[PDB]
Amino acid sequence: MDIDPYKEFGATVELLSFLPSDFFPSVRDLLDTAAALYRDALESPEHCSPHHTALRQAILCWGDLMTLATWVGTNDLVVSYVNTNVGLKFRQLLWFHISCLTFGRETVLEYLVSFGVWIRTPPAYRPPNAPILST
Amino acid sequence: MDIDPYKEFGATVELLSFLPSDFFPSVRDLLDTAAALYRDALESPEHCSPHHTALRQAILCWGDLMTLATWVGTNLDLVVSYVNTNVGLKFRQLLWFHISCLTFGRETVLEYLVSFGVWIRTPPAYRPPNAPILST
Amino acid sequence: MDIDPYKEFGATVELLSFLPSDFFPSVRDLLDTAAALYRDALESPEHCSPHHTALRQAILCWGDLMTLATWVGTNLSRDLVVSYVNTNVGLKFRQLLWFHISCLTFGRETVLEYLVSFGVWIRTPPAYRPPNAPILST
Amino acid sequence: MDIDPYKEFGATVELLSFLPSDFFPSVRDLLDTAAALYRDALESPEHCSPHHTALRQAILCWGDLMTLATWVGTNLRDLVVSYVNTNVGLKFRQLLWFHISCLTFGRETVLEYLVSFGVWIRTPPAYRPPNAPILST
Amino acid sequence: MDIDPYKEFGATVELLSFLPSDFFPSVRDLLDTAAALYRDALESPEHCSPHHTALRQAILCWGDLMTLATWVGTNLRDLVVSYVNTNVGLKFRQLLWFHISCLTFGRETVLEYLVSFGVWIRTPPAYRPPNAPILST
Amino acid sequence: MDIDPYKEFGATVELLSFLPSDFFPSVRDLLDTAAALYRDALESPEHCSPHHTALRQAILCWGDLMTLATWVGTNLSRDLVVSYVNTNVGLKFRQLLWFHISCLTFGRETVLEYLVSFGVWIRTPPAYRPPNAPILST
Repeated sequence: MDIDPYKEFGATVELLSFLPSDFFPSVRDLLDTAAALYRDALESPEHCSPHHTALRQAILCWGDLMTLATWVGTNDLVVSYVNTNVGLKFRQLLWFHISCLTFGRETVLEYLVSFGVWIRTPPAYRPPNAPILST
Repeated sequence: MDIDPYKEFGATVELLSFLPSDFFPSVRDLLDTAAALYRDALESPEHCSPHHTALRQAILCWGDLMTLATWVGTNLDLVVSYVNTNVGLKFRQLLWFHISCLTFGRETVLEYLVSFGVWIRTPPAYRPPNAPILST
Repeated sequence: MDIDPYKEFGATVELLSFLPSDFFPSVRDLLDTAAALYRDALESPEHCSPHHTALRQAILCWGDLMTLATWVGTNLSRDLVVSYVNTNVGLKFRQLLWFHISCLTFGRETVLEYLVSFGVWIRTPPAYRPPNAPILST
Repeated sequence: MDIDPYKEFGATVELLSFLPSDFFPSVRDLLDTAAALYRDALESPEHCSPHHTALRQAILCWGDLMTLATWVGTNLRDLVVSYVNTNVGLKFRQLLWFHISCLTFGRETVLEYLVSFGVWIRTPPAYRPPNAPILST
Repeated sequence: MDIDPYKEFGATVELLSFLPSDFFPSVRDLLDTAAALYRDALESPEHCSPHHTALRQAILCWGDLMTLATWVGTNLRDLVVSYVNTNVGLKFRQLLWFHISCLTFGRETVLEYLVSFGVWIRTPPAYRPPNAPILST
Repeated sequence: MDIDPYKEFGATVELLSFLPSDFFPSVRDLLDTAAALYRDALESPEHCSPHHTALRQAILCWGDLMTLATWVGTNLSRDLVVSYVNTNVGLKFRQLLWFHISCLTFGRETVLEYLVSFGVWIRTPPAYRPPNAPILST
């Protein structure tokens, strides 16, 4: 029953939980990114790639969690849960789905492998720069 | 922001709000239905269709909501009979428009809503005595 | 002056009196049919038809009569006043809402042939007539 | 059911907000105008253009307003009478005026009537000459 | 940083000194004009001409003036309020009016509007007929 | 109405919020950049670009806001008033000054690709990110 959300795009959840927790940018920083960058691509009535569609259904859900966040939190422990346990795994989608349209789906799948050998190296002789998706 | 989930799939949220809210099948039936017809299709690494990848980014979201709902249900009328009132209606039709789509074709599903749409508002003294169904 | 709303489109004002009062769907049940599957052809910058001329002016009246009728219950025996909008003046207006919507799903050649056949099923009294209603199709 | 009255015919409903509510003639004048101008072009069993197709729909939707205000005025008062003249339903005074010139002077010149008016109606009366452009013929 | 507002578009800033400061309409009218005229031609993701390219830059530079005068008026008064209407910053009332007619009537006819006005505005009122040339359509 | 100053030129108002407050040069340090090497393309009788449309109207605002702000210190707690022009309302306005100047030295195709790459360097928190700043070049 556990349906992989990521098997369409090379990675798995543990190619995606491969990275640490707070390394992913915040949802307010990311939901304001796709509306900034890919505004006309999302509003368009054409499915212009299969990679665009899975980015769309997440944007309903963060609006759907806020339909559950405020409307339950109005009637100091729920707010801590929306950022850490379901929220962090929900925060994964926005970085991974935007970036494969940023610089390439195969680019982001190659982004992870160099990142782990950078970051699972302990701070004794970790190189000073991190690999970043470049121009 | 203003991203409705149907501009790429022919309908609107207005087009699916034409049906009465009770007509949609209940969610735990569709969980088996989504588990029925696409076991080796949803897990398969080939993305089948844009209709197919959206259900896979629907069952992950519906699992996240009831994750919190039972989680907040075990620490505090309040939750499950509460969340299934105002926004628990649309995640039925988010699923049902997708699970029924590529079983018969998107044009089959949209013309179904035309024919079943005109069938339900006309009074029963003059409509066809049955509703149409999914044929082919 | 004496201008019937159907003289161009092959009907008359008298042709729709064969249609009984319970044939048509309810107004609020029918007003969203233009909102159902006619959203493009009502809001395209080009008219898709002469039918979408009048149908675009169909809702334009209902956006004023009920706007008046909402104003009635604020400032005006009022139990019959707002219901009369739904009773007799609207019964002509419900005919206006259905017929233009009836075209684009079926064809105006279809609906004009439909009301001829529907007429004889209700011109004929219920002493000897088939109770199965003639449905609308191709 | 947000359908603008004019998405099909050039102007938009924001564009008719240039016109003040003191510019339009009385509604009984335009019916007598449209009867005198296009008696043959409204009882006609055919349309040549959509511009005099919607004209009968306003006439069909003005007759019920005369029907209702007389019905609600002789069965119920001057507030409703002073309503129907200068209500939110000045729209039918608006709707009748726009479709007269589109048939009589083309859809093109009606937009050539209004934009010139918007410059003339907003410019202050210190330099605003009493020679407002009435329509070319 | 002496950049004239108009070296690119025909007229010069000395040429707009013909126009008196009582001729221009109120600034709230032109925003409602430009929204009604060119809602589609300002939210557009492309430019067809530079004349409605600078129109959004005035709208971007009028919103801060509404922002600042409200901010400096609700945190500090009527002198600053009577400033921003008839200050040295009537320039944004000037800048908005010039770019409306260039898109709506061509860059050519805007110069065909102003030179005729300069003859009419300087000729004394003994022979100065109240029929000042409003724009051709 | 709601008109962002970048909808044509491939950016948004939200895209520049990734740029921090200390990225941009100081206003008086940047206002002469148009006076530096753009004197011809600001004062040519023909516009050299759609970029020099807005950039010619860039200084036109700063010739009025500071003209207002100079008038503030004459006739108007005034320690914060003129500084607020340099603090928050100007921070949008400093973005307007740099971006059009950013084009003609580099290309608008260059700068739009620049802010995408600059965004991820500041979307990423300083727990794990390279401290060498991505400079602007070809």
